[PDB]
Amino acid sequence: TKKKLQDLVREVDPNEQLDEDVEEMLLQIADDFIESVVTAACQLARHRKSSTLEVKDVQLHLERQWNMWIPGFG
Amino acid sequence: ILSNFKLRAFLDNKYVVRLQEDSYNYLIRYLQSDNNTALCKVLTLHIHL
Amino acid sequence: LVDFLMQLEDYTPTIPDAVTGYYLNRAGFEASDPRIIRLISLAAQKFISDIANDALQHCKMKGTAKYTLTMEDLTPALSEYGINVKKPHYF
Amino acid sequence: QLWEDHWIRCSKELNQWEALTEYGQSKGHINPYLVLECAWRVSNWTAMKEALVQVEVSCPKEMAWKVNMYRGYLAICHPEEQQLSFIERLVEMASSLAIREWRR
Amino acid sequence: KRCFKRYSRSSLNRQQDLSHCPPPPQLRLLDFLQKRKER
Amino acid sequence: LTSVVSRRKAYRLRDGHFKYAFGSNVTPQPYLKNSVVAYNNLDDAEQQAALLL
Amino acid sequence: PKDAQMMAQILKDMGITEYEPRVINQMLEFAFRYVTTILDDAKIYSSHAKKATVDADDVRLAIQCRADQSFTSPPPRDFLLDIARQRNQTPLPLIKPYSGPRLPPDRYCLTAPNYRLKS
Amino acid sequence: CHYSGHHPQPASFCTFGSRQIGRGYYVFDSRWNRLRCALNLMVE
Repeated sequence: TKKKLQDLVREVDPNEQLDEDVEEMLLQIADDFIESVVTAACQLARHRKSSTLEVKDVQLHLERQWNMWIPGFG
Repeated sequence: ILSNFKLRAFLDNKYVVRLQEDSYNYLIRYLQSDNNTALCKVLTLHIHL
Repeated sequence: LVDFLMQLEDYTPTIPDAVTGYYLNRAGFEASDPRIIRLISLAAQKFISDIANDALQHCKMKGTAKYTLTMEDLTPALSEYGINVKKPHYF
Repeated sequence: QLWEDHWIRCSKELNQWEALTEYGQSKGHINPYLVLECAWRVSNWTAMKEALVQVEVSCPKEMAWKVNMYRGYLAICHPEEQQLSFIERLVEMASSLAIREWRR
Repeated sequence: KRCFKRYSRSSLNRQQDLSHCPPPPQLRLLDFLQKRKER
Repeated sequence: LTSVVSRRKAYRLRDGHFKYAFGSNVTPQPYLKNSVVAYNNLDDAEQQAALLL
Repeated sequence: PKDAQMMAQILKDMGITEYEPRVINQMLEFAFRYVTTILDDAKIYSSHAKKATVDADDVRLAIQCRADQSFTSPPPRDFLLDIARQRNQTPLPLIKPYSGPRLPPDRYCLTAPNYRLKS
Repeated sequence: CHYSGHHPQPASFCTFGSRQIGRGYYVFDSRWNRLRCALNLMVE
């Protein structure tokens, strides 16, 4: 469809190849990253007042352990 | 086939081949190529090496 | 004008070769030729001198509103590199 | 790119200069030199006046004499008015530079 | 064990995924060919 | 992917920690005096590419 | 010096009867650094909690985050079993006696000279 | 810093991703969602 795995490789290094067995591992890395973020976000969601919302503002406070900052609104 | 009384036993039996490891290694090289899954079905079912 | 070979001779190391050489022996190196073990000492000097110069800047802006090094000049200088040191002053 | 280069070469010699003229203003692959090679045999004269700034500034591997020759196409055949007072400077510079590359 | 995974019903990512895919920037004449035929 | 490629290919640093090249061998050999004067220094565009490549 | 005696007792409870006088002070510094960091983590959670006082649930979340990333432990009793299960189907190569302990093939060994440097 | 017979439980461990299904079987947070629905709303 669009941006499966190869165009992201071109986004960094124009001439780089990945083995067939490496692609699935990276997706599982992303799959584990997705679950870890949402579980922690839901934990903070239940911490605001026992539950409020999935909030983009508290996600910024969550990314301090990942040492990353989204260029979003905030 | 069931009424021939000879081909029915043919299906319910396997053809054993006593080959060297190099010959099997030659065979194991060819079977990995494209369009060989159907041939591999006979090997895993009908022929014991 | 002059290549790096004799410029390597011009440097005057402070850490003896018996300290850097022992580090290579711990990691599994011979440490038996003079030439490779001078950059690690220079790299070690650069790493400490940058902290030393940073501590000097903090010390010279302490209370101006002889030179003694305390924890007030060490815990902020080590903060940028990621070193977090916190020692209790009593008990 | 060998396929593209030979396709351009084959089409140029088959009298298909109109197709290459329209190819020079596609969404991408902007090639001003290709336009300058193909647009002087048709009525499309507006493309030449635009595709000269990036032609001169790019300095593509000592390719100044051919651009100077291409400057005469707009000077000799100009729609509104052209003074035709610097044609001698054009040919003298082109001839001197052509001889200069002859010695190379 | 690896090539059987790309032959045992993996056409959903091969003949359906790869359809209507934009051409690579190395081949820039196919779009011109399509435009000439359409026009 | 940046971490993996960086362990297999060369790069150059601009004003600190920024990795931008991820490409060819434009980095000179530091044991050559011609590279030292070239390092101290830092139609016409093609020759500069030759000085790096 | 009440912390010195209990720390020695803790080491004694683990079957250690000989130590150095400097490790005891190191663990006291470790304990001080551990609580000071987790109190700061409580402060940022309390400040993000738009509350004046410090609640006790923020400490529970703060210590939860500390154990999530700052401590390492292998996955016990369930993940390693799956590894053996997914590798149980791997067969064993045949034994061909020629000279005994053969070696992995050429290239996949630590015997290779640098390409750039030559003679 | 206390001494007692009972083991001090922090109750704030690393919480490795694992859910309890069947009280004996454990899942790594995924890949057992649709199947569990299929064999629980049908068998029982």
